[PDB]
Amino acid sequence: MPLTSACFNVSNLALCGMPFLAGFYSKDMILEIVSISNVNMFSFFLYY
Amino acid sequence: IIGGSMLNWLIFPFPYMICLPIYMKLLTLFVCIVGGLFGYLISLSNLF
Amino acid sequence: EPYTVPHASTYKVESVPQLVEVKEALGRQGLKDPWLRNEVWRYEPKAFGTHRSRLNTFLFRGLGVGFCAFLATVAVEYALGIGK
Amino acid sequence: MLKIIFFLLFLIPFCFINNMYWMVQIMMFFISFIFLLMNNFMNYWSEISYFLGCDMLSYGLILLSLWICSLMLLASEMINKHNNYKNLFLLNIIILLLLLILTFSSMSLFMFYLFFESSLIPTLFLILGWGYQPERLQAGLYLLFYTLLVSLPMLIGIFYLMNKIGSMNFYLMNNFMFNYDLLYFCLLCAFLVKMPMFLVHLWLPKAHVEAPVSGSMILAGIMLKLGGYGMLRVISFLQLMNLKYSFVWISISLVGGVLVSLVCLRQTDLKALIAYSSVAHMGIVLSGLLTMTYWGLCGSYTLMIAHGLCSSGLFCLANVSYERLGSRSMLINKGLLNFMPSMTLWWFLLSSANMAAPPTLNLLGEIYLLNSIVSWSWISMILLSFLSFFSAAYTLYLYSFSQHGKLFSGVYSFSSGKIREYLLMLLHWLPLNLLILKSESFMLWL
Amino acid sequence: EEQEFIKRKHEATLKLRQEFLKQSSNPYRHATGEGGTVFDAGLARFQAMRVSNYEHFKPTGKSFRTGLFAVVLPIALYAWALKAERDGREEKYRTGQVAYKDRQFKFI
Amino acid sequence: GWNKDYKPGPYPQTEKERLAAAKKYYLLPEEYKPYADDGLGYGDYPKLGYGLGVEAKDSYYPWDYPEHKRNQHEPISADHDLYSEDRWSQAEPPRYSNAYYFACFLGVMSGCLALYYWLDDKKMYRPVAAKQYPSPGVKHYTFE
Amino acid sequence: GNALTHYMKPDVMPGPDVVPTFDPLLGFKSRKERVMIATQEEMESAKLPLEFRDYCAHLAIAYQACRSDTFPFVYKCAHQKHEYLTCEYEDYVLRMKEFERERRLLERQKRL
Amino acid sequence: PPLSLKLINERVLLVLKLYDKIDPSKLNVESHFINDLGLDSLDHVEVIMAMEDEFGFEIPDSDAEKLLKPADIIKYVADKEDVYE
Amino acid sequence: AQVPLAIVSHKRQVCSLYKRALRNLESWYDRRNVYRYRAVQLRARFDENRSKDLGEGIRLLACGQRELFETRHFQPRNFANSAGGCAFEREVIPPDWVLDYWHPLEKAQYPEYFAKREQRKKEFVTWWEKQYGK
Amino acid sequence: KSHVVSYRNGPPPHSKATKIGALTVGGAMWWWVIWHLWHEPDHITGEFDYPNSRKWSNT
Amino acid sequence: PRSPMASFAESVLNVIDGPITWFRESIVEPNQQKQNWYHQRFRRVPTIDQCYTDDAVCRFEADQQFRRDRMVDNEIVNILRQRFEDCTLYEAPDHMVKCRPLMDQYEKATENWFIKYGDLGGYANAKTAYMKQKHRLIWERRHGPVGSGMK
Repeated sequence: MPLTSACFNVSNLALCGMPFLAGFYSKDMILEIVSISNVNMFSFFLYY
Repeated sequence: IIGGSMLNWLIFPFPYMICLPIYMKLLTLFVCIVGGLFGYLISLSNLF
Repeated sequence: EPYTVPHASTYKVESVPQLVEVKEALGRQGLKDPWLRNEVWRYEPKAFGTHRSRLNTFLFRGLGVGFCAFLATVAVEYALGIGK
Repeated sequence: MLKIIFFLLFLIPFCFINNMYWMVQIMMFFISFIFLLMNNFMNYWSEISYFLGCDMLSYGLILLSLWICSLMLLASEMINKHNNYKNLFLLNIIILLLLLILTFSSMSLFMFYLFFESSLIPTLFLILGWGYQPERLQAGLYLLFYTLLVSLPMLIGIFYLMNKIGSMNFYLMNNFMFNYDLLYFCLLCAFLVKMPMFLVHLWLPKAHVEAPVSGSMILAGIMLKLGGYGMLRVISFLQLMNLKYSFVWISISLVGGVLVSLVCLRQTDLKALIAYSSVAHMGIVLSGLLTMTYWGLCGSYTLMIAHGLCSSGLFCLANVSYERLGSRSMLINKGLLNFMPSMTLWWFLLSSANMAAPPTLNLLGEIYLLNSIVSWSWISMILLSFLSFFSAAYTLYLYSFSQHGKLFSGVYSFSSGKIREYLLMLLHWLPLNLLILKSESFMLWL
Repeated sequence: EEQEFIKRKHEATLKLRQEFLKQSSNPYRHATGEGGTVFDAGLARFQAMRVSNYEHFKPTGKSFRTGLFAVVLPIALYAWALKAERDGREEKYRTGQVAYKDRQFKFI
Repeated sequence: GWNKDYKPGPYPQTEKERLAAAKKYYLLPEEYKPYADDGLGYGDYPKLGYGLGVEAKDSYYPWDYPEHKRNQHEPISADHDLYSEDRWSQAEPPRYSNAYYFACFLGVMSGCLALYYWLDDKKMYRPVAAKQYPSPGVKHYTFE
Repeated sequence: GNALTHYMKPDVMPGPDVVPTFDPLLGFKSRKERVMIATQEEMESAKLPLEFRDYCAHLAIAYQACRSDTFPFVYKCAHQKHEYLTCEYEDYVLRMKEFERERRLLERQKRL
Repeated sequence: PPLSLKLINERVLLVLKLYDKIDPSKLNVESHFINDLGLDSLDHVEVIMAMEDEFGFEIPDSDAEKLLKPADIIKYVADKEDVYE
Repeated sequence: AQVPLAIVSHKRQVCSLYKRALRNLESWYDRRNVYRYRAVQLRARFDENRSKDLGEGIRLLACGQRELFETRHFQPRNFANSAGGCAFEREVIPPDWVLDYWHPLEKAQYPEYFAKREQRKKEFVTWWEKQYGK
Repeated sequence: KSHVVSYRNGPPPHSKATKIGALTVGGAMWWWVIWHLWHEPDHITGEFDYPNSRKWSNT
Repeated sequence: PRSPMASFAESVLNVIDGPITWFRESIVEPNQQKQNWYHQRFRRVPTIDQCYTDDAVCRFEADQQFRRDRMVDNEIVNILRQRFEDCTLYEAPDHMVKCRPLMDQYEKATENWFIKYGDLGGYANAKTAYMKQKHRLIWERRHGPVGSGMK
């Protein structure tokens, strides 16, 4: 399956946050909003 | 594949401005990458 | 008939891809391996190629088309009038 | 209301005339349709005939009674198959129907009690004349004597009320209030047995288990509700005395609720599950009622009505298995999804209503009752949560194990689903969805 | 292996396997189509014991302690807690400590 | 017969009754073992099962009714439920003991929780100034 | 330039979200005042949520015009976003400079 | 796809020809494990274990003892998969 | 058909132990190149002590069993299309008499089947009469 | 289950059109990734420079 | 009509509004008879204070007046709630703009509604309500403002 293999790639990269895919648009913006807002040690370290 | 783009351009009338240290914004990429290193390394094992 | 089965004359434990090497690294123990002939059709050339080759095949399936279509789009935004 | 009464009396002859099972059935539904049309009441007593009235509280109860009393004939046809004295069956049902109407419309307490306890007989006929288990005998002993042993003693309270009051119309008692501390227990407890209460649940599982589809439907569908209807009318003047001694009743009901739900989990009989389940729900009804708050009472009226409907339908389900696979056990009954998948839909729905899944007049109840109890005492929440939790818990088990697992090996060929039973299940559930559109008549009576 | 305990059970217990087959495959009572099931002693035993064990119940210390801590102490303690808390809350209410502003559940 | 016909007898108190009861339940003379009949007992009803689980029973054995892994006439355990695969039961001995499972969970939870609250006392941040708001009488000073 | 030193000197590090406390000292920065462009009446009709109803709102309503103008393709509305976030970015520069200003004004008197 | 009785036979034959510790020539298809194959106490279950992995199911623990021949193995696979026909 | 006895010989208590061990290797080692190594390394551990006294065999089980139990993969390679599978026993089918109760119009879709169904039924009756002479 | 079930062999070599489907599926991903990369490569970087507290002279 | 889709959404709004409003003007106006329906005006009644110790008809009349009055005042709380509801929906920034100026009417309404009707429970008639006021008046005169304990 090169189609299913390729499609499973797209899901991985969207979920893996490879740039300019779904994760990158979403996971990114969250993580620096964590940086911007004052937060707790574990909450910070744990997200990363 | 287009993913968040359509939303990202149509959900945030007031995009959150985030000017962070370089050692934080980029850190989101490498603390991310070391996981994949481990995920594809710890799996790859020599027989003995 | 659903499918076909060979005779197993072809299935040689002498399969080259370091099955002999594990045979050696066993040989220091020197016990035996009677079923190893099964792994012949398993790790057979041109079935799946190298793992690195397979990763090349997977992690890069359409990069060439991507870059080519990318360069075409670059030319479009360069000459169509978008300019910079 | 004499219109209804005379209609039923002129229906009585059909029992004698041969082959009138279905003609009687259509008539009972038709008069139910007529009684539906007659609807304009307010809180005040209305339609005051010679001694018969009707009201929000009585109007819906009567409609359910006429409703369920017609659905008997759909439920039971093995009587016709066997020719097991269909005439006595039809006569017994109609006699019961008249008594219910007169019980719910008796504007006097004594007239109410009179028909209330007159109903002891026709129900006993219904179990005994068409029972199956040999336990039918001792069960009838439990039913009758648990009732009479307390139902008789309120007769003193009624007469004592007369002497101190001068009449027994409901509005007249409301004007007064009594606190002699025996009047309270004598009336309260006497109703509590028929409610029933968890500590006197004992008879009820037996009565349901060894009774036909019809009798069990009656027992769980009215008798328990009829006890509650009396409570709603009578506690008007028991307030002060109730306030002093109320924590005991609410405690045992709530405590008994989680217990009886755990009895349901461990139980292994379809009628036993439903019987204990019906006790659980009537536990919460007794709780909200004894709260006496507006939310409690107006919700109690609703939950009695909805609970009666769901309990009936579940009994029809139990009858279906009992009439195919000839054994009440959980073990024998299983995997019916493979044999009556379109029926298992109805199994799910009736189960759904009993666990308070909307749109369901049952559910509408618990919102009201739970609000009342929580306001009354925050402490209740620690057991209210578990009570509902285990309520749904056994219902899940009942639905799944009965319909899901791999079939039973030794099972002899039995006919498949049929229009009578299908229409019977729709008829019990679909009104249970209808009413929510116009709950105001079934929701406001105070 | 007990010297044939497994075997001794084996002989008889494998006989009724065939009778179960004869019953299940019975073309005649399956043809009658009246429903019902091949009789099973364990089921019949189980129902009867399930419905009746009071005649066995001996009211001794075990059963008493079992029942006492099963519901009784639960019922008593919970009821006592409910009455106690309500007595306090109502006491405040009839004292008039909390006016018609703070109090909750104004609408039941 | 009916349930009253099948009602179990009282606990057998001499060896002959033990022989009879074991036959009543089709059990072998040692297989039969009545409950303790101490005050909450069924009496002559045999005490079977009660093992780790029903699914521990043979997976592939020829079963009359596979549903419960049950052959034909055989005394059903008084607690068939509460040990059925649909209810509390497993197929294999647990790896550890009860304290282990609860301890491994809850001990970690308590510690991590308490260590969090300690660290909430020191909530880090980005050293930025307080968010300015226009309002009457507010006169924040521009760096000019 | 971190936050851990707070736990060692919970005095020295100012803390989070902290208002200025030495602004009277005009010998240093902060001698001029704020400036208001977008009137609160227009802001009111702008429906700008209060969390953002701050000095960088004139461009905010400007963007809303851009997006309500050519909504089907907001990607065209880029420069309005570019400017708005820049105007915010300058505010953030002031946020930092305020933090270190009150840090500076703190330090010069710490030991004194 | 369905399964063909002849192909089941050749397939058990293929693995048997494949298995080294058996008499290499794979003597008569009905070779009893302890007779001419010489399959020891433990070699017998190694046979069953490969058959498992090849045919996609466990053989029951005692029922392996019923399997006393490659003919049995075909006969056990056939009973499973409706191969008689 | 025959239902086997439950008696077990120490050979079987030891060989099925080897079977479970091979399984436990799978659940802890997957790569077939890695496997056959360790599986044959396991064999030596079942071979060095091939023939010992019964008493030592009992202690050998006293160790062997613990090794499996204490070294069992928390997710054993449960087998796909067998008992305990991840999708096994997905659906069931009822006894044929359900087909016997089709409505005559429902019967009227596969007459050839139902005709042969009727014939086989009577021939089964003859067979069951034989089964023990009725 | 499936019309192609080989035995001890790789997949039965499928049509180029299906091969074309897969390659394009990955290619579209890549095309857009580099598309965004060149169009806004700065985004991965912080969009704004980070000035320094010490570098800020005391006016 | 600056925006494109909004300049299109209008088009479907013209599509949807078209036939319905045509239907209203086409097969209603030429087919409607004129008729009038008014609104009750129940006369006042001698309340429980007026009626005698045992005047059952009069007491019954008083309670019905009490119930209807309850149902209205019961309501006036709801309407004030609905009114406050609208304001909080008015504008996203607009909560404190008119919450307290508008809500407090609802606040007073609740407390007044409680005092008159609250704390009686179902079955409550004019008698128990009326005498409760009497009890409260006595308490106010003796022990002072409710919410102070006693002296």
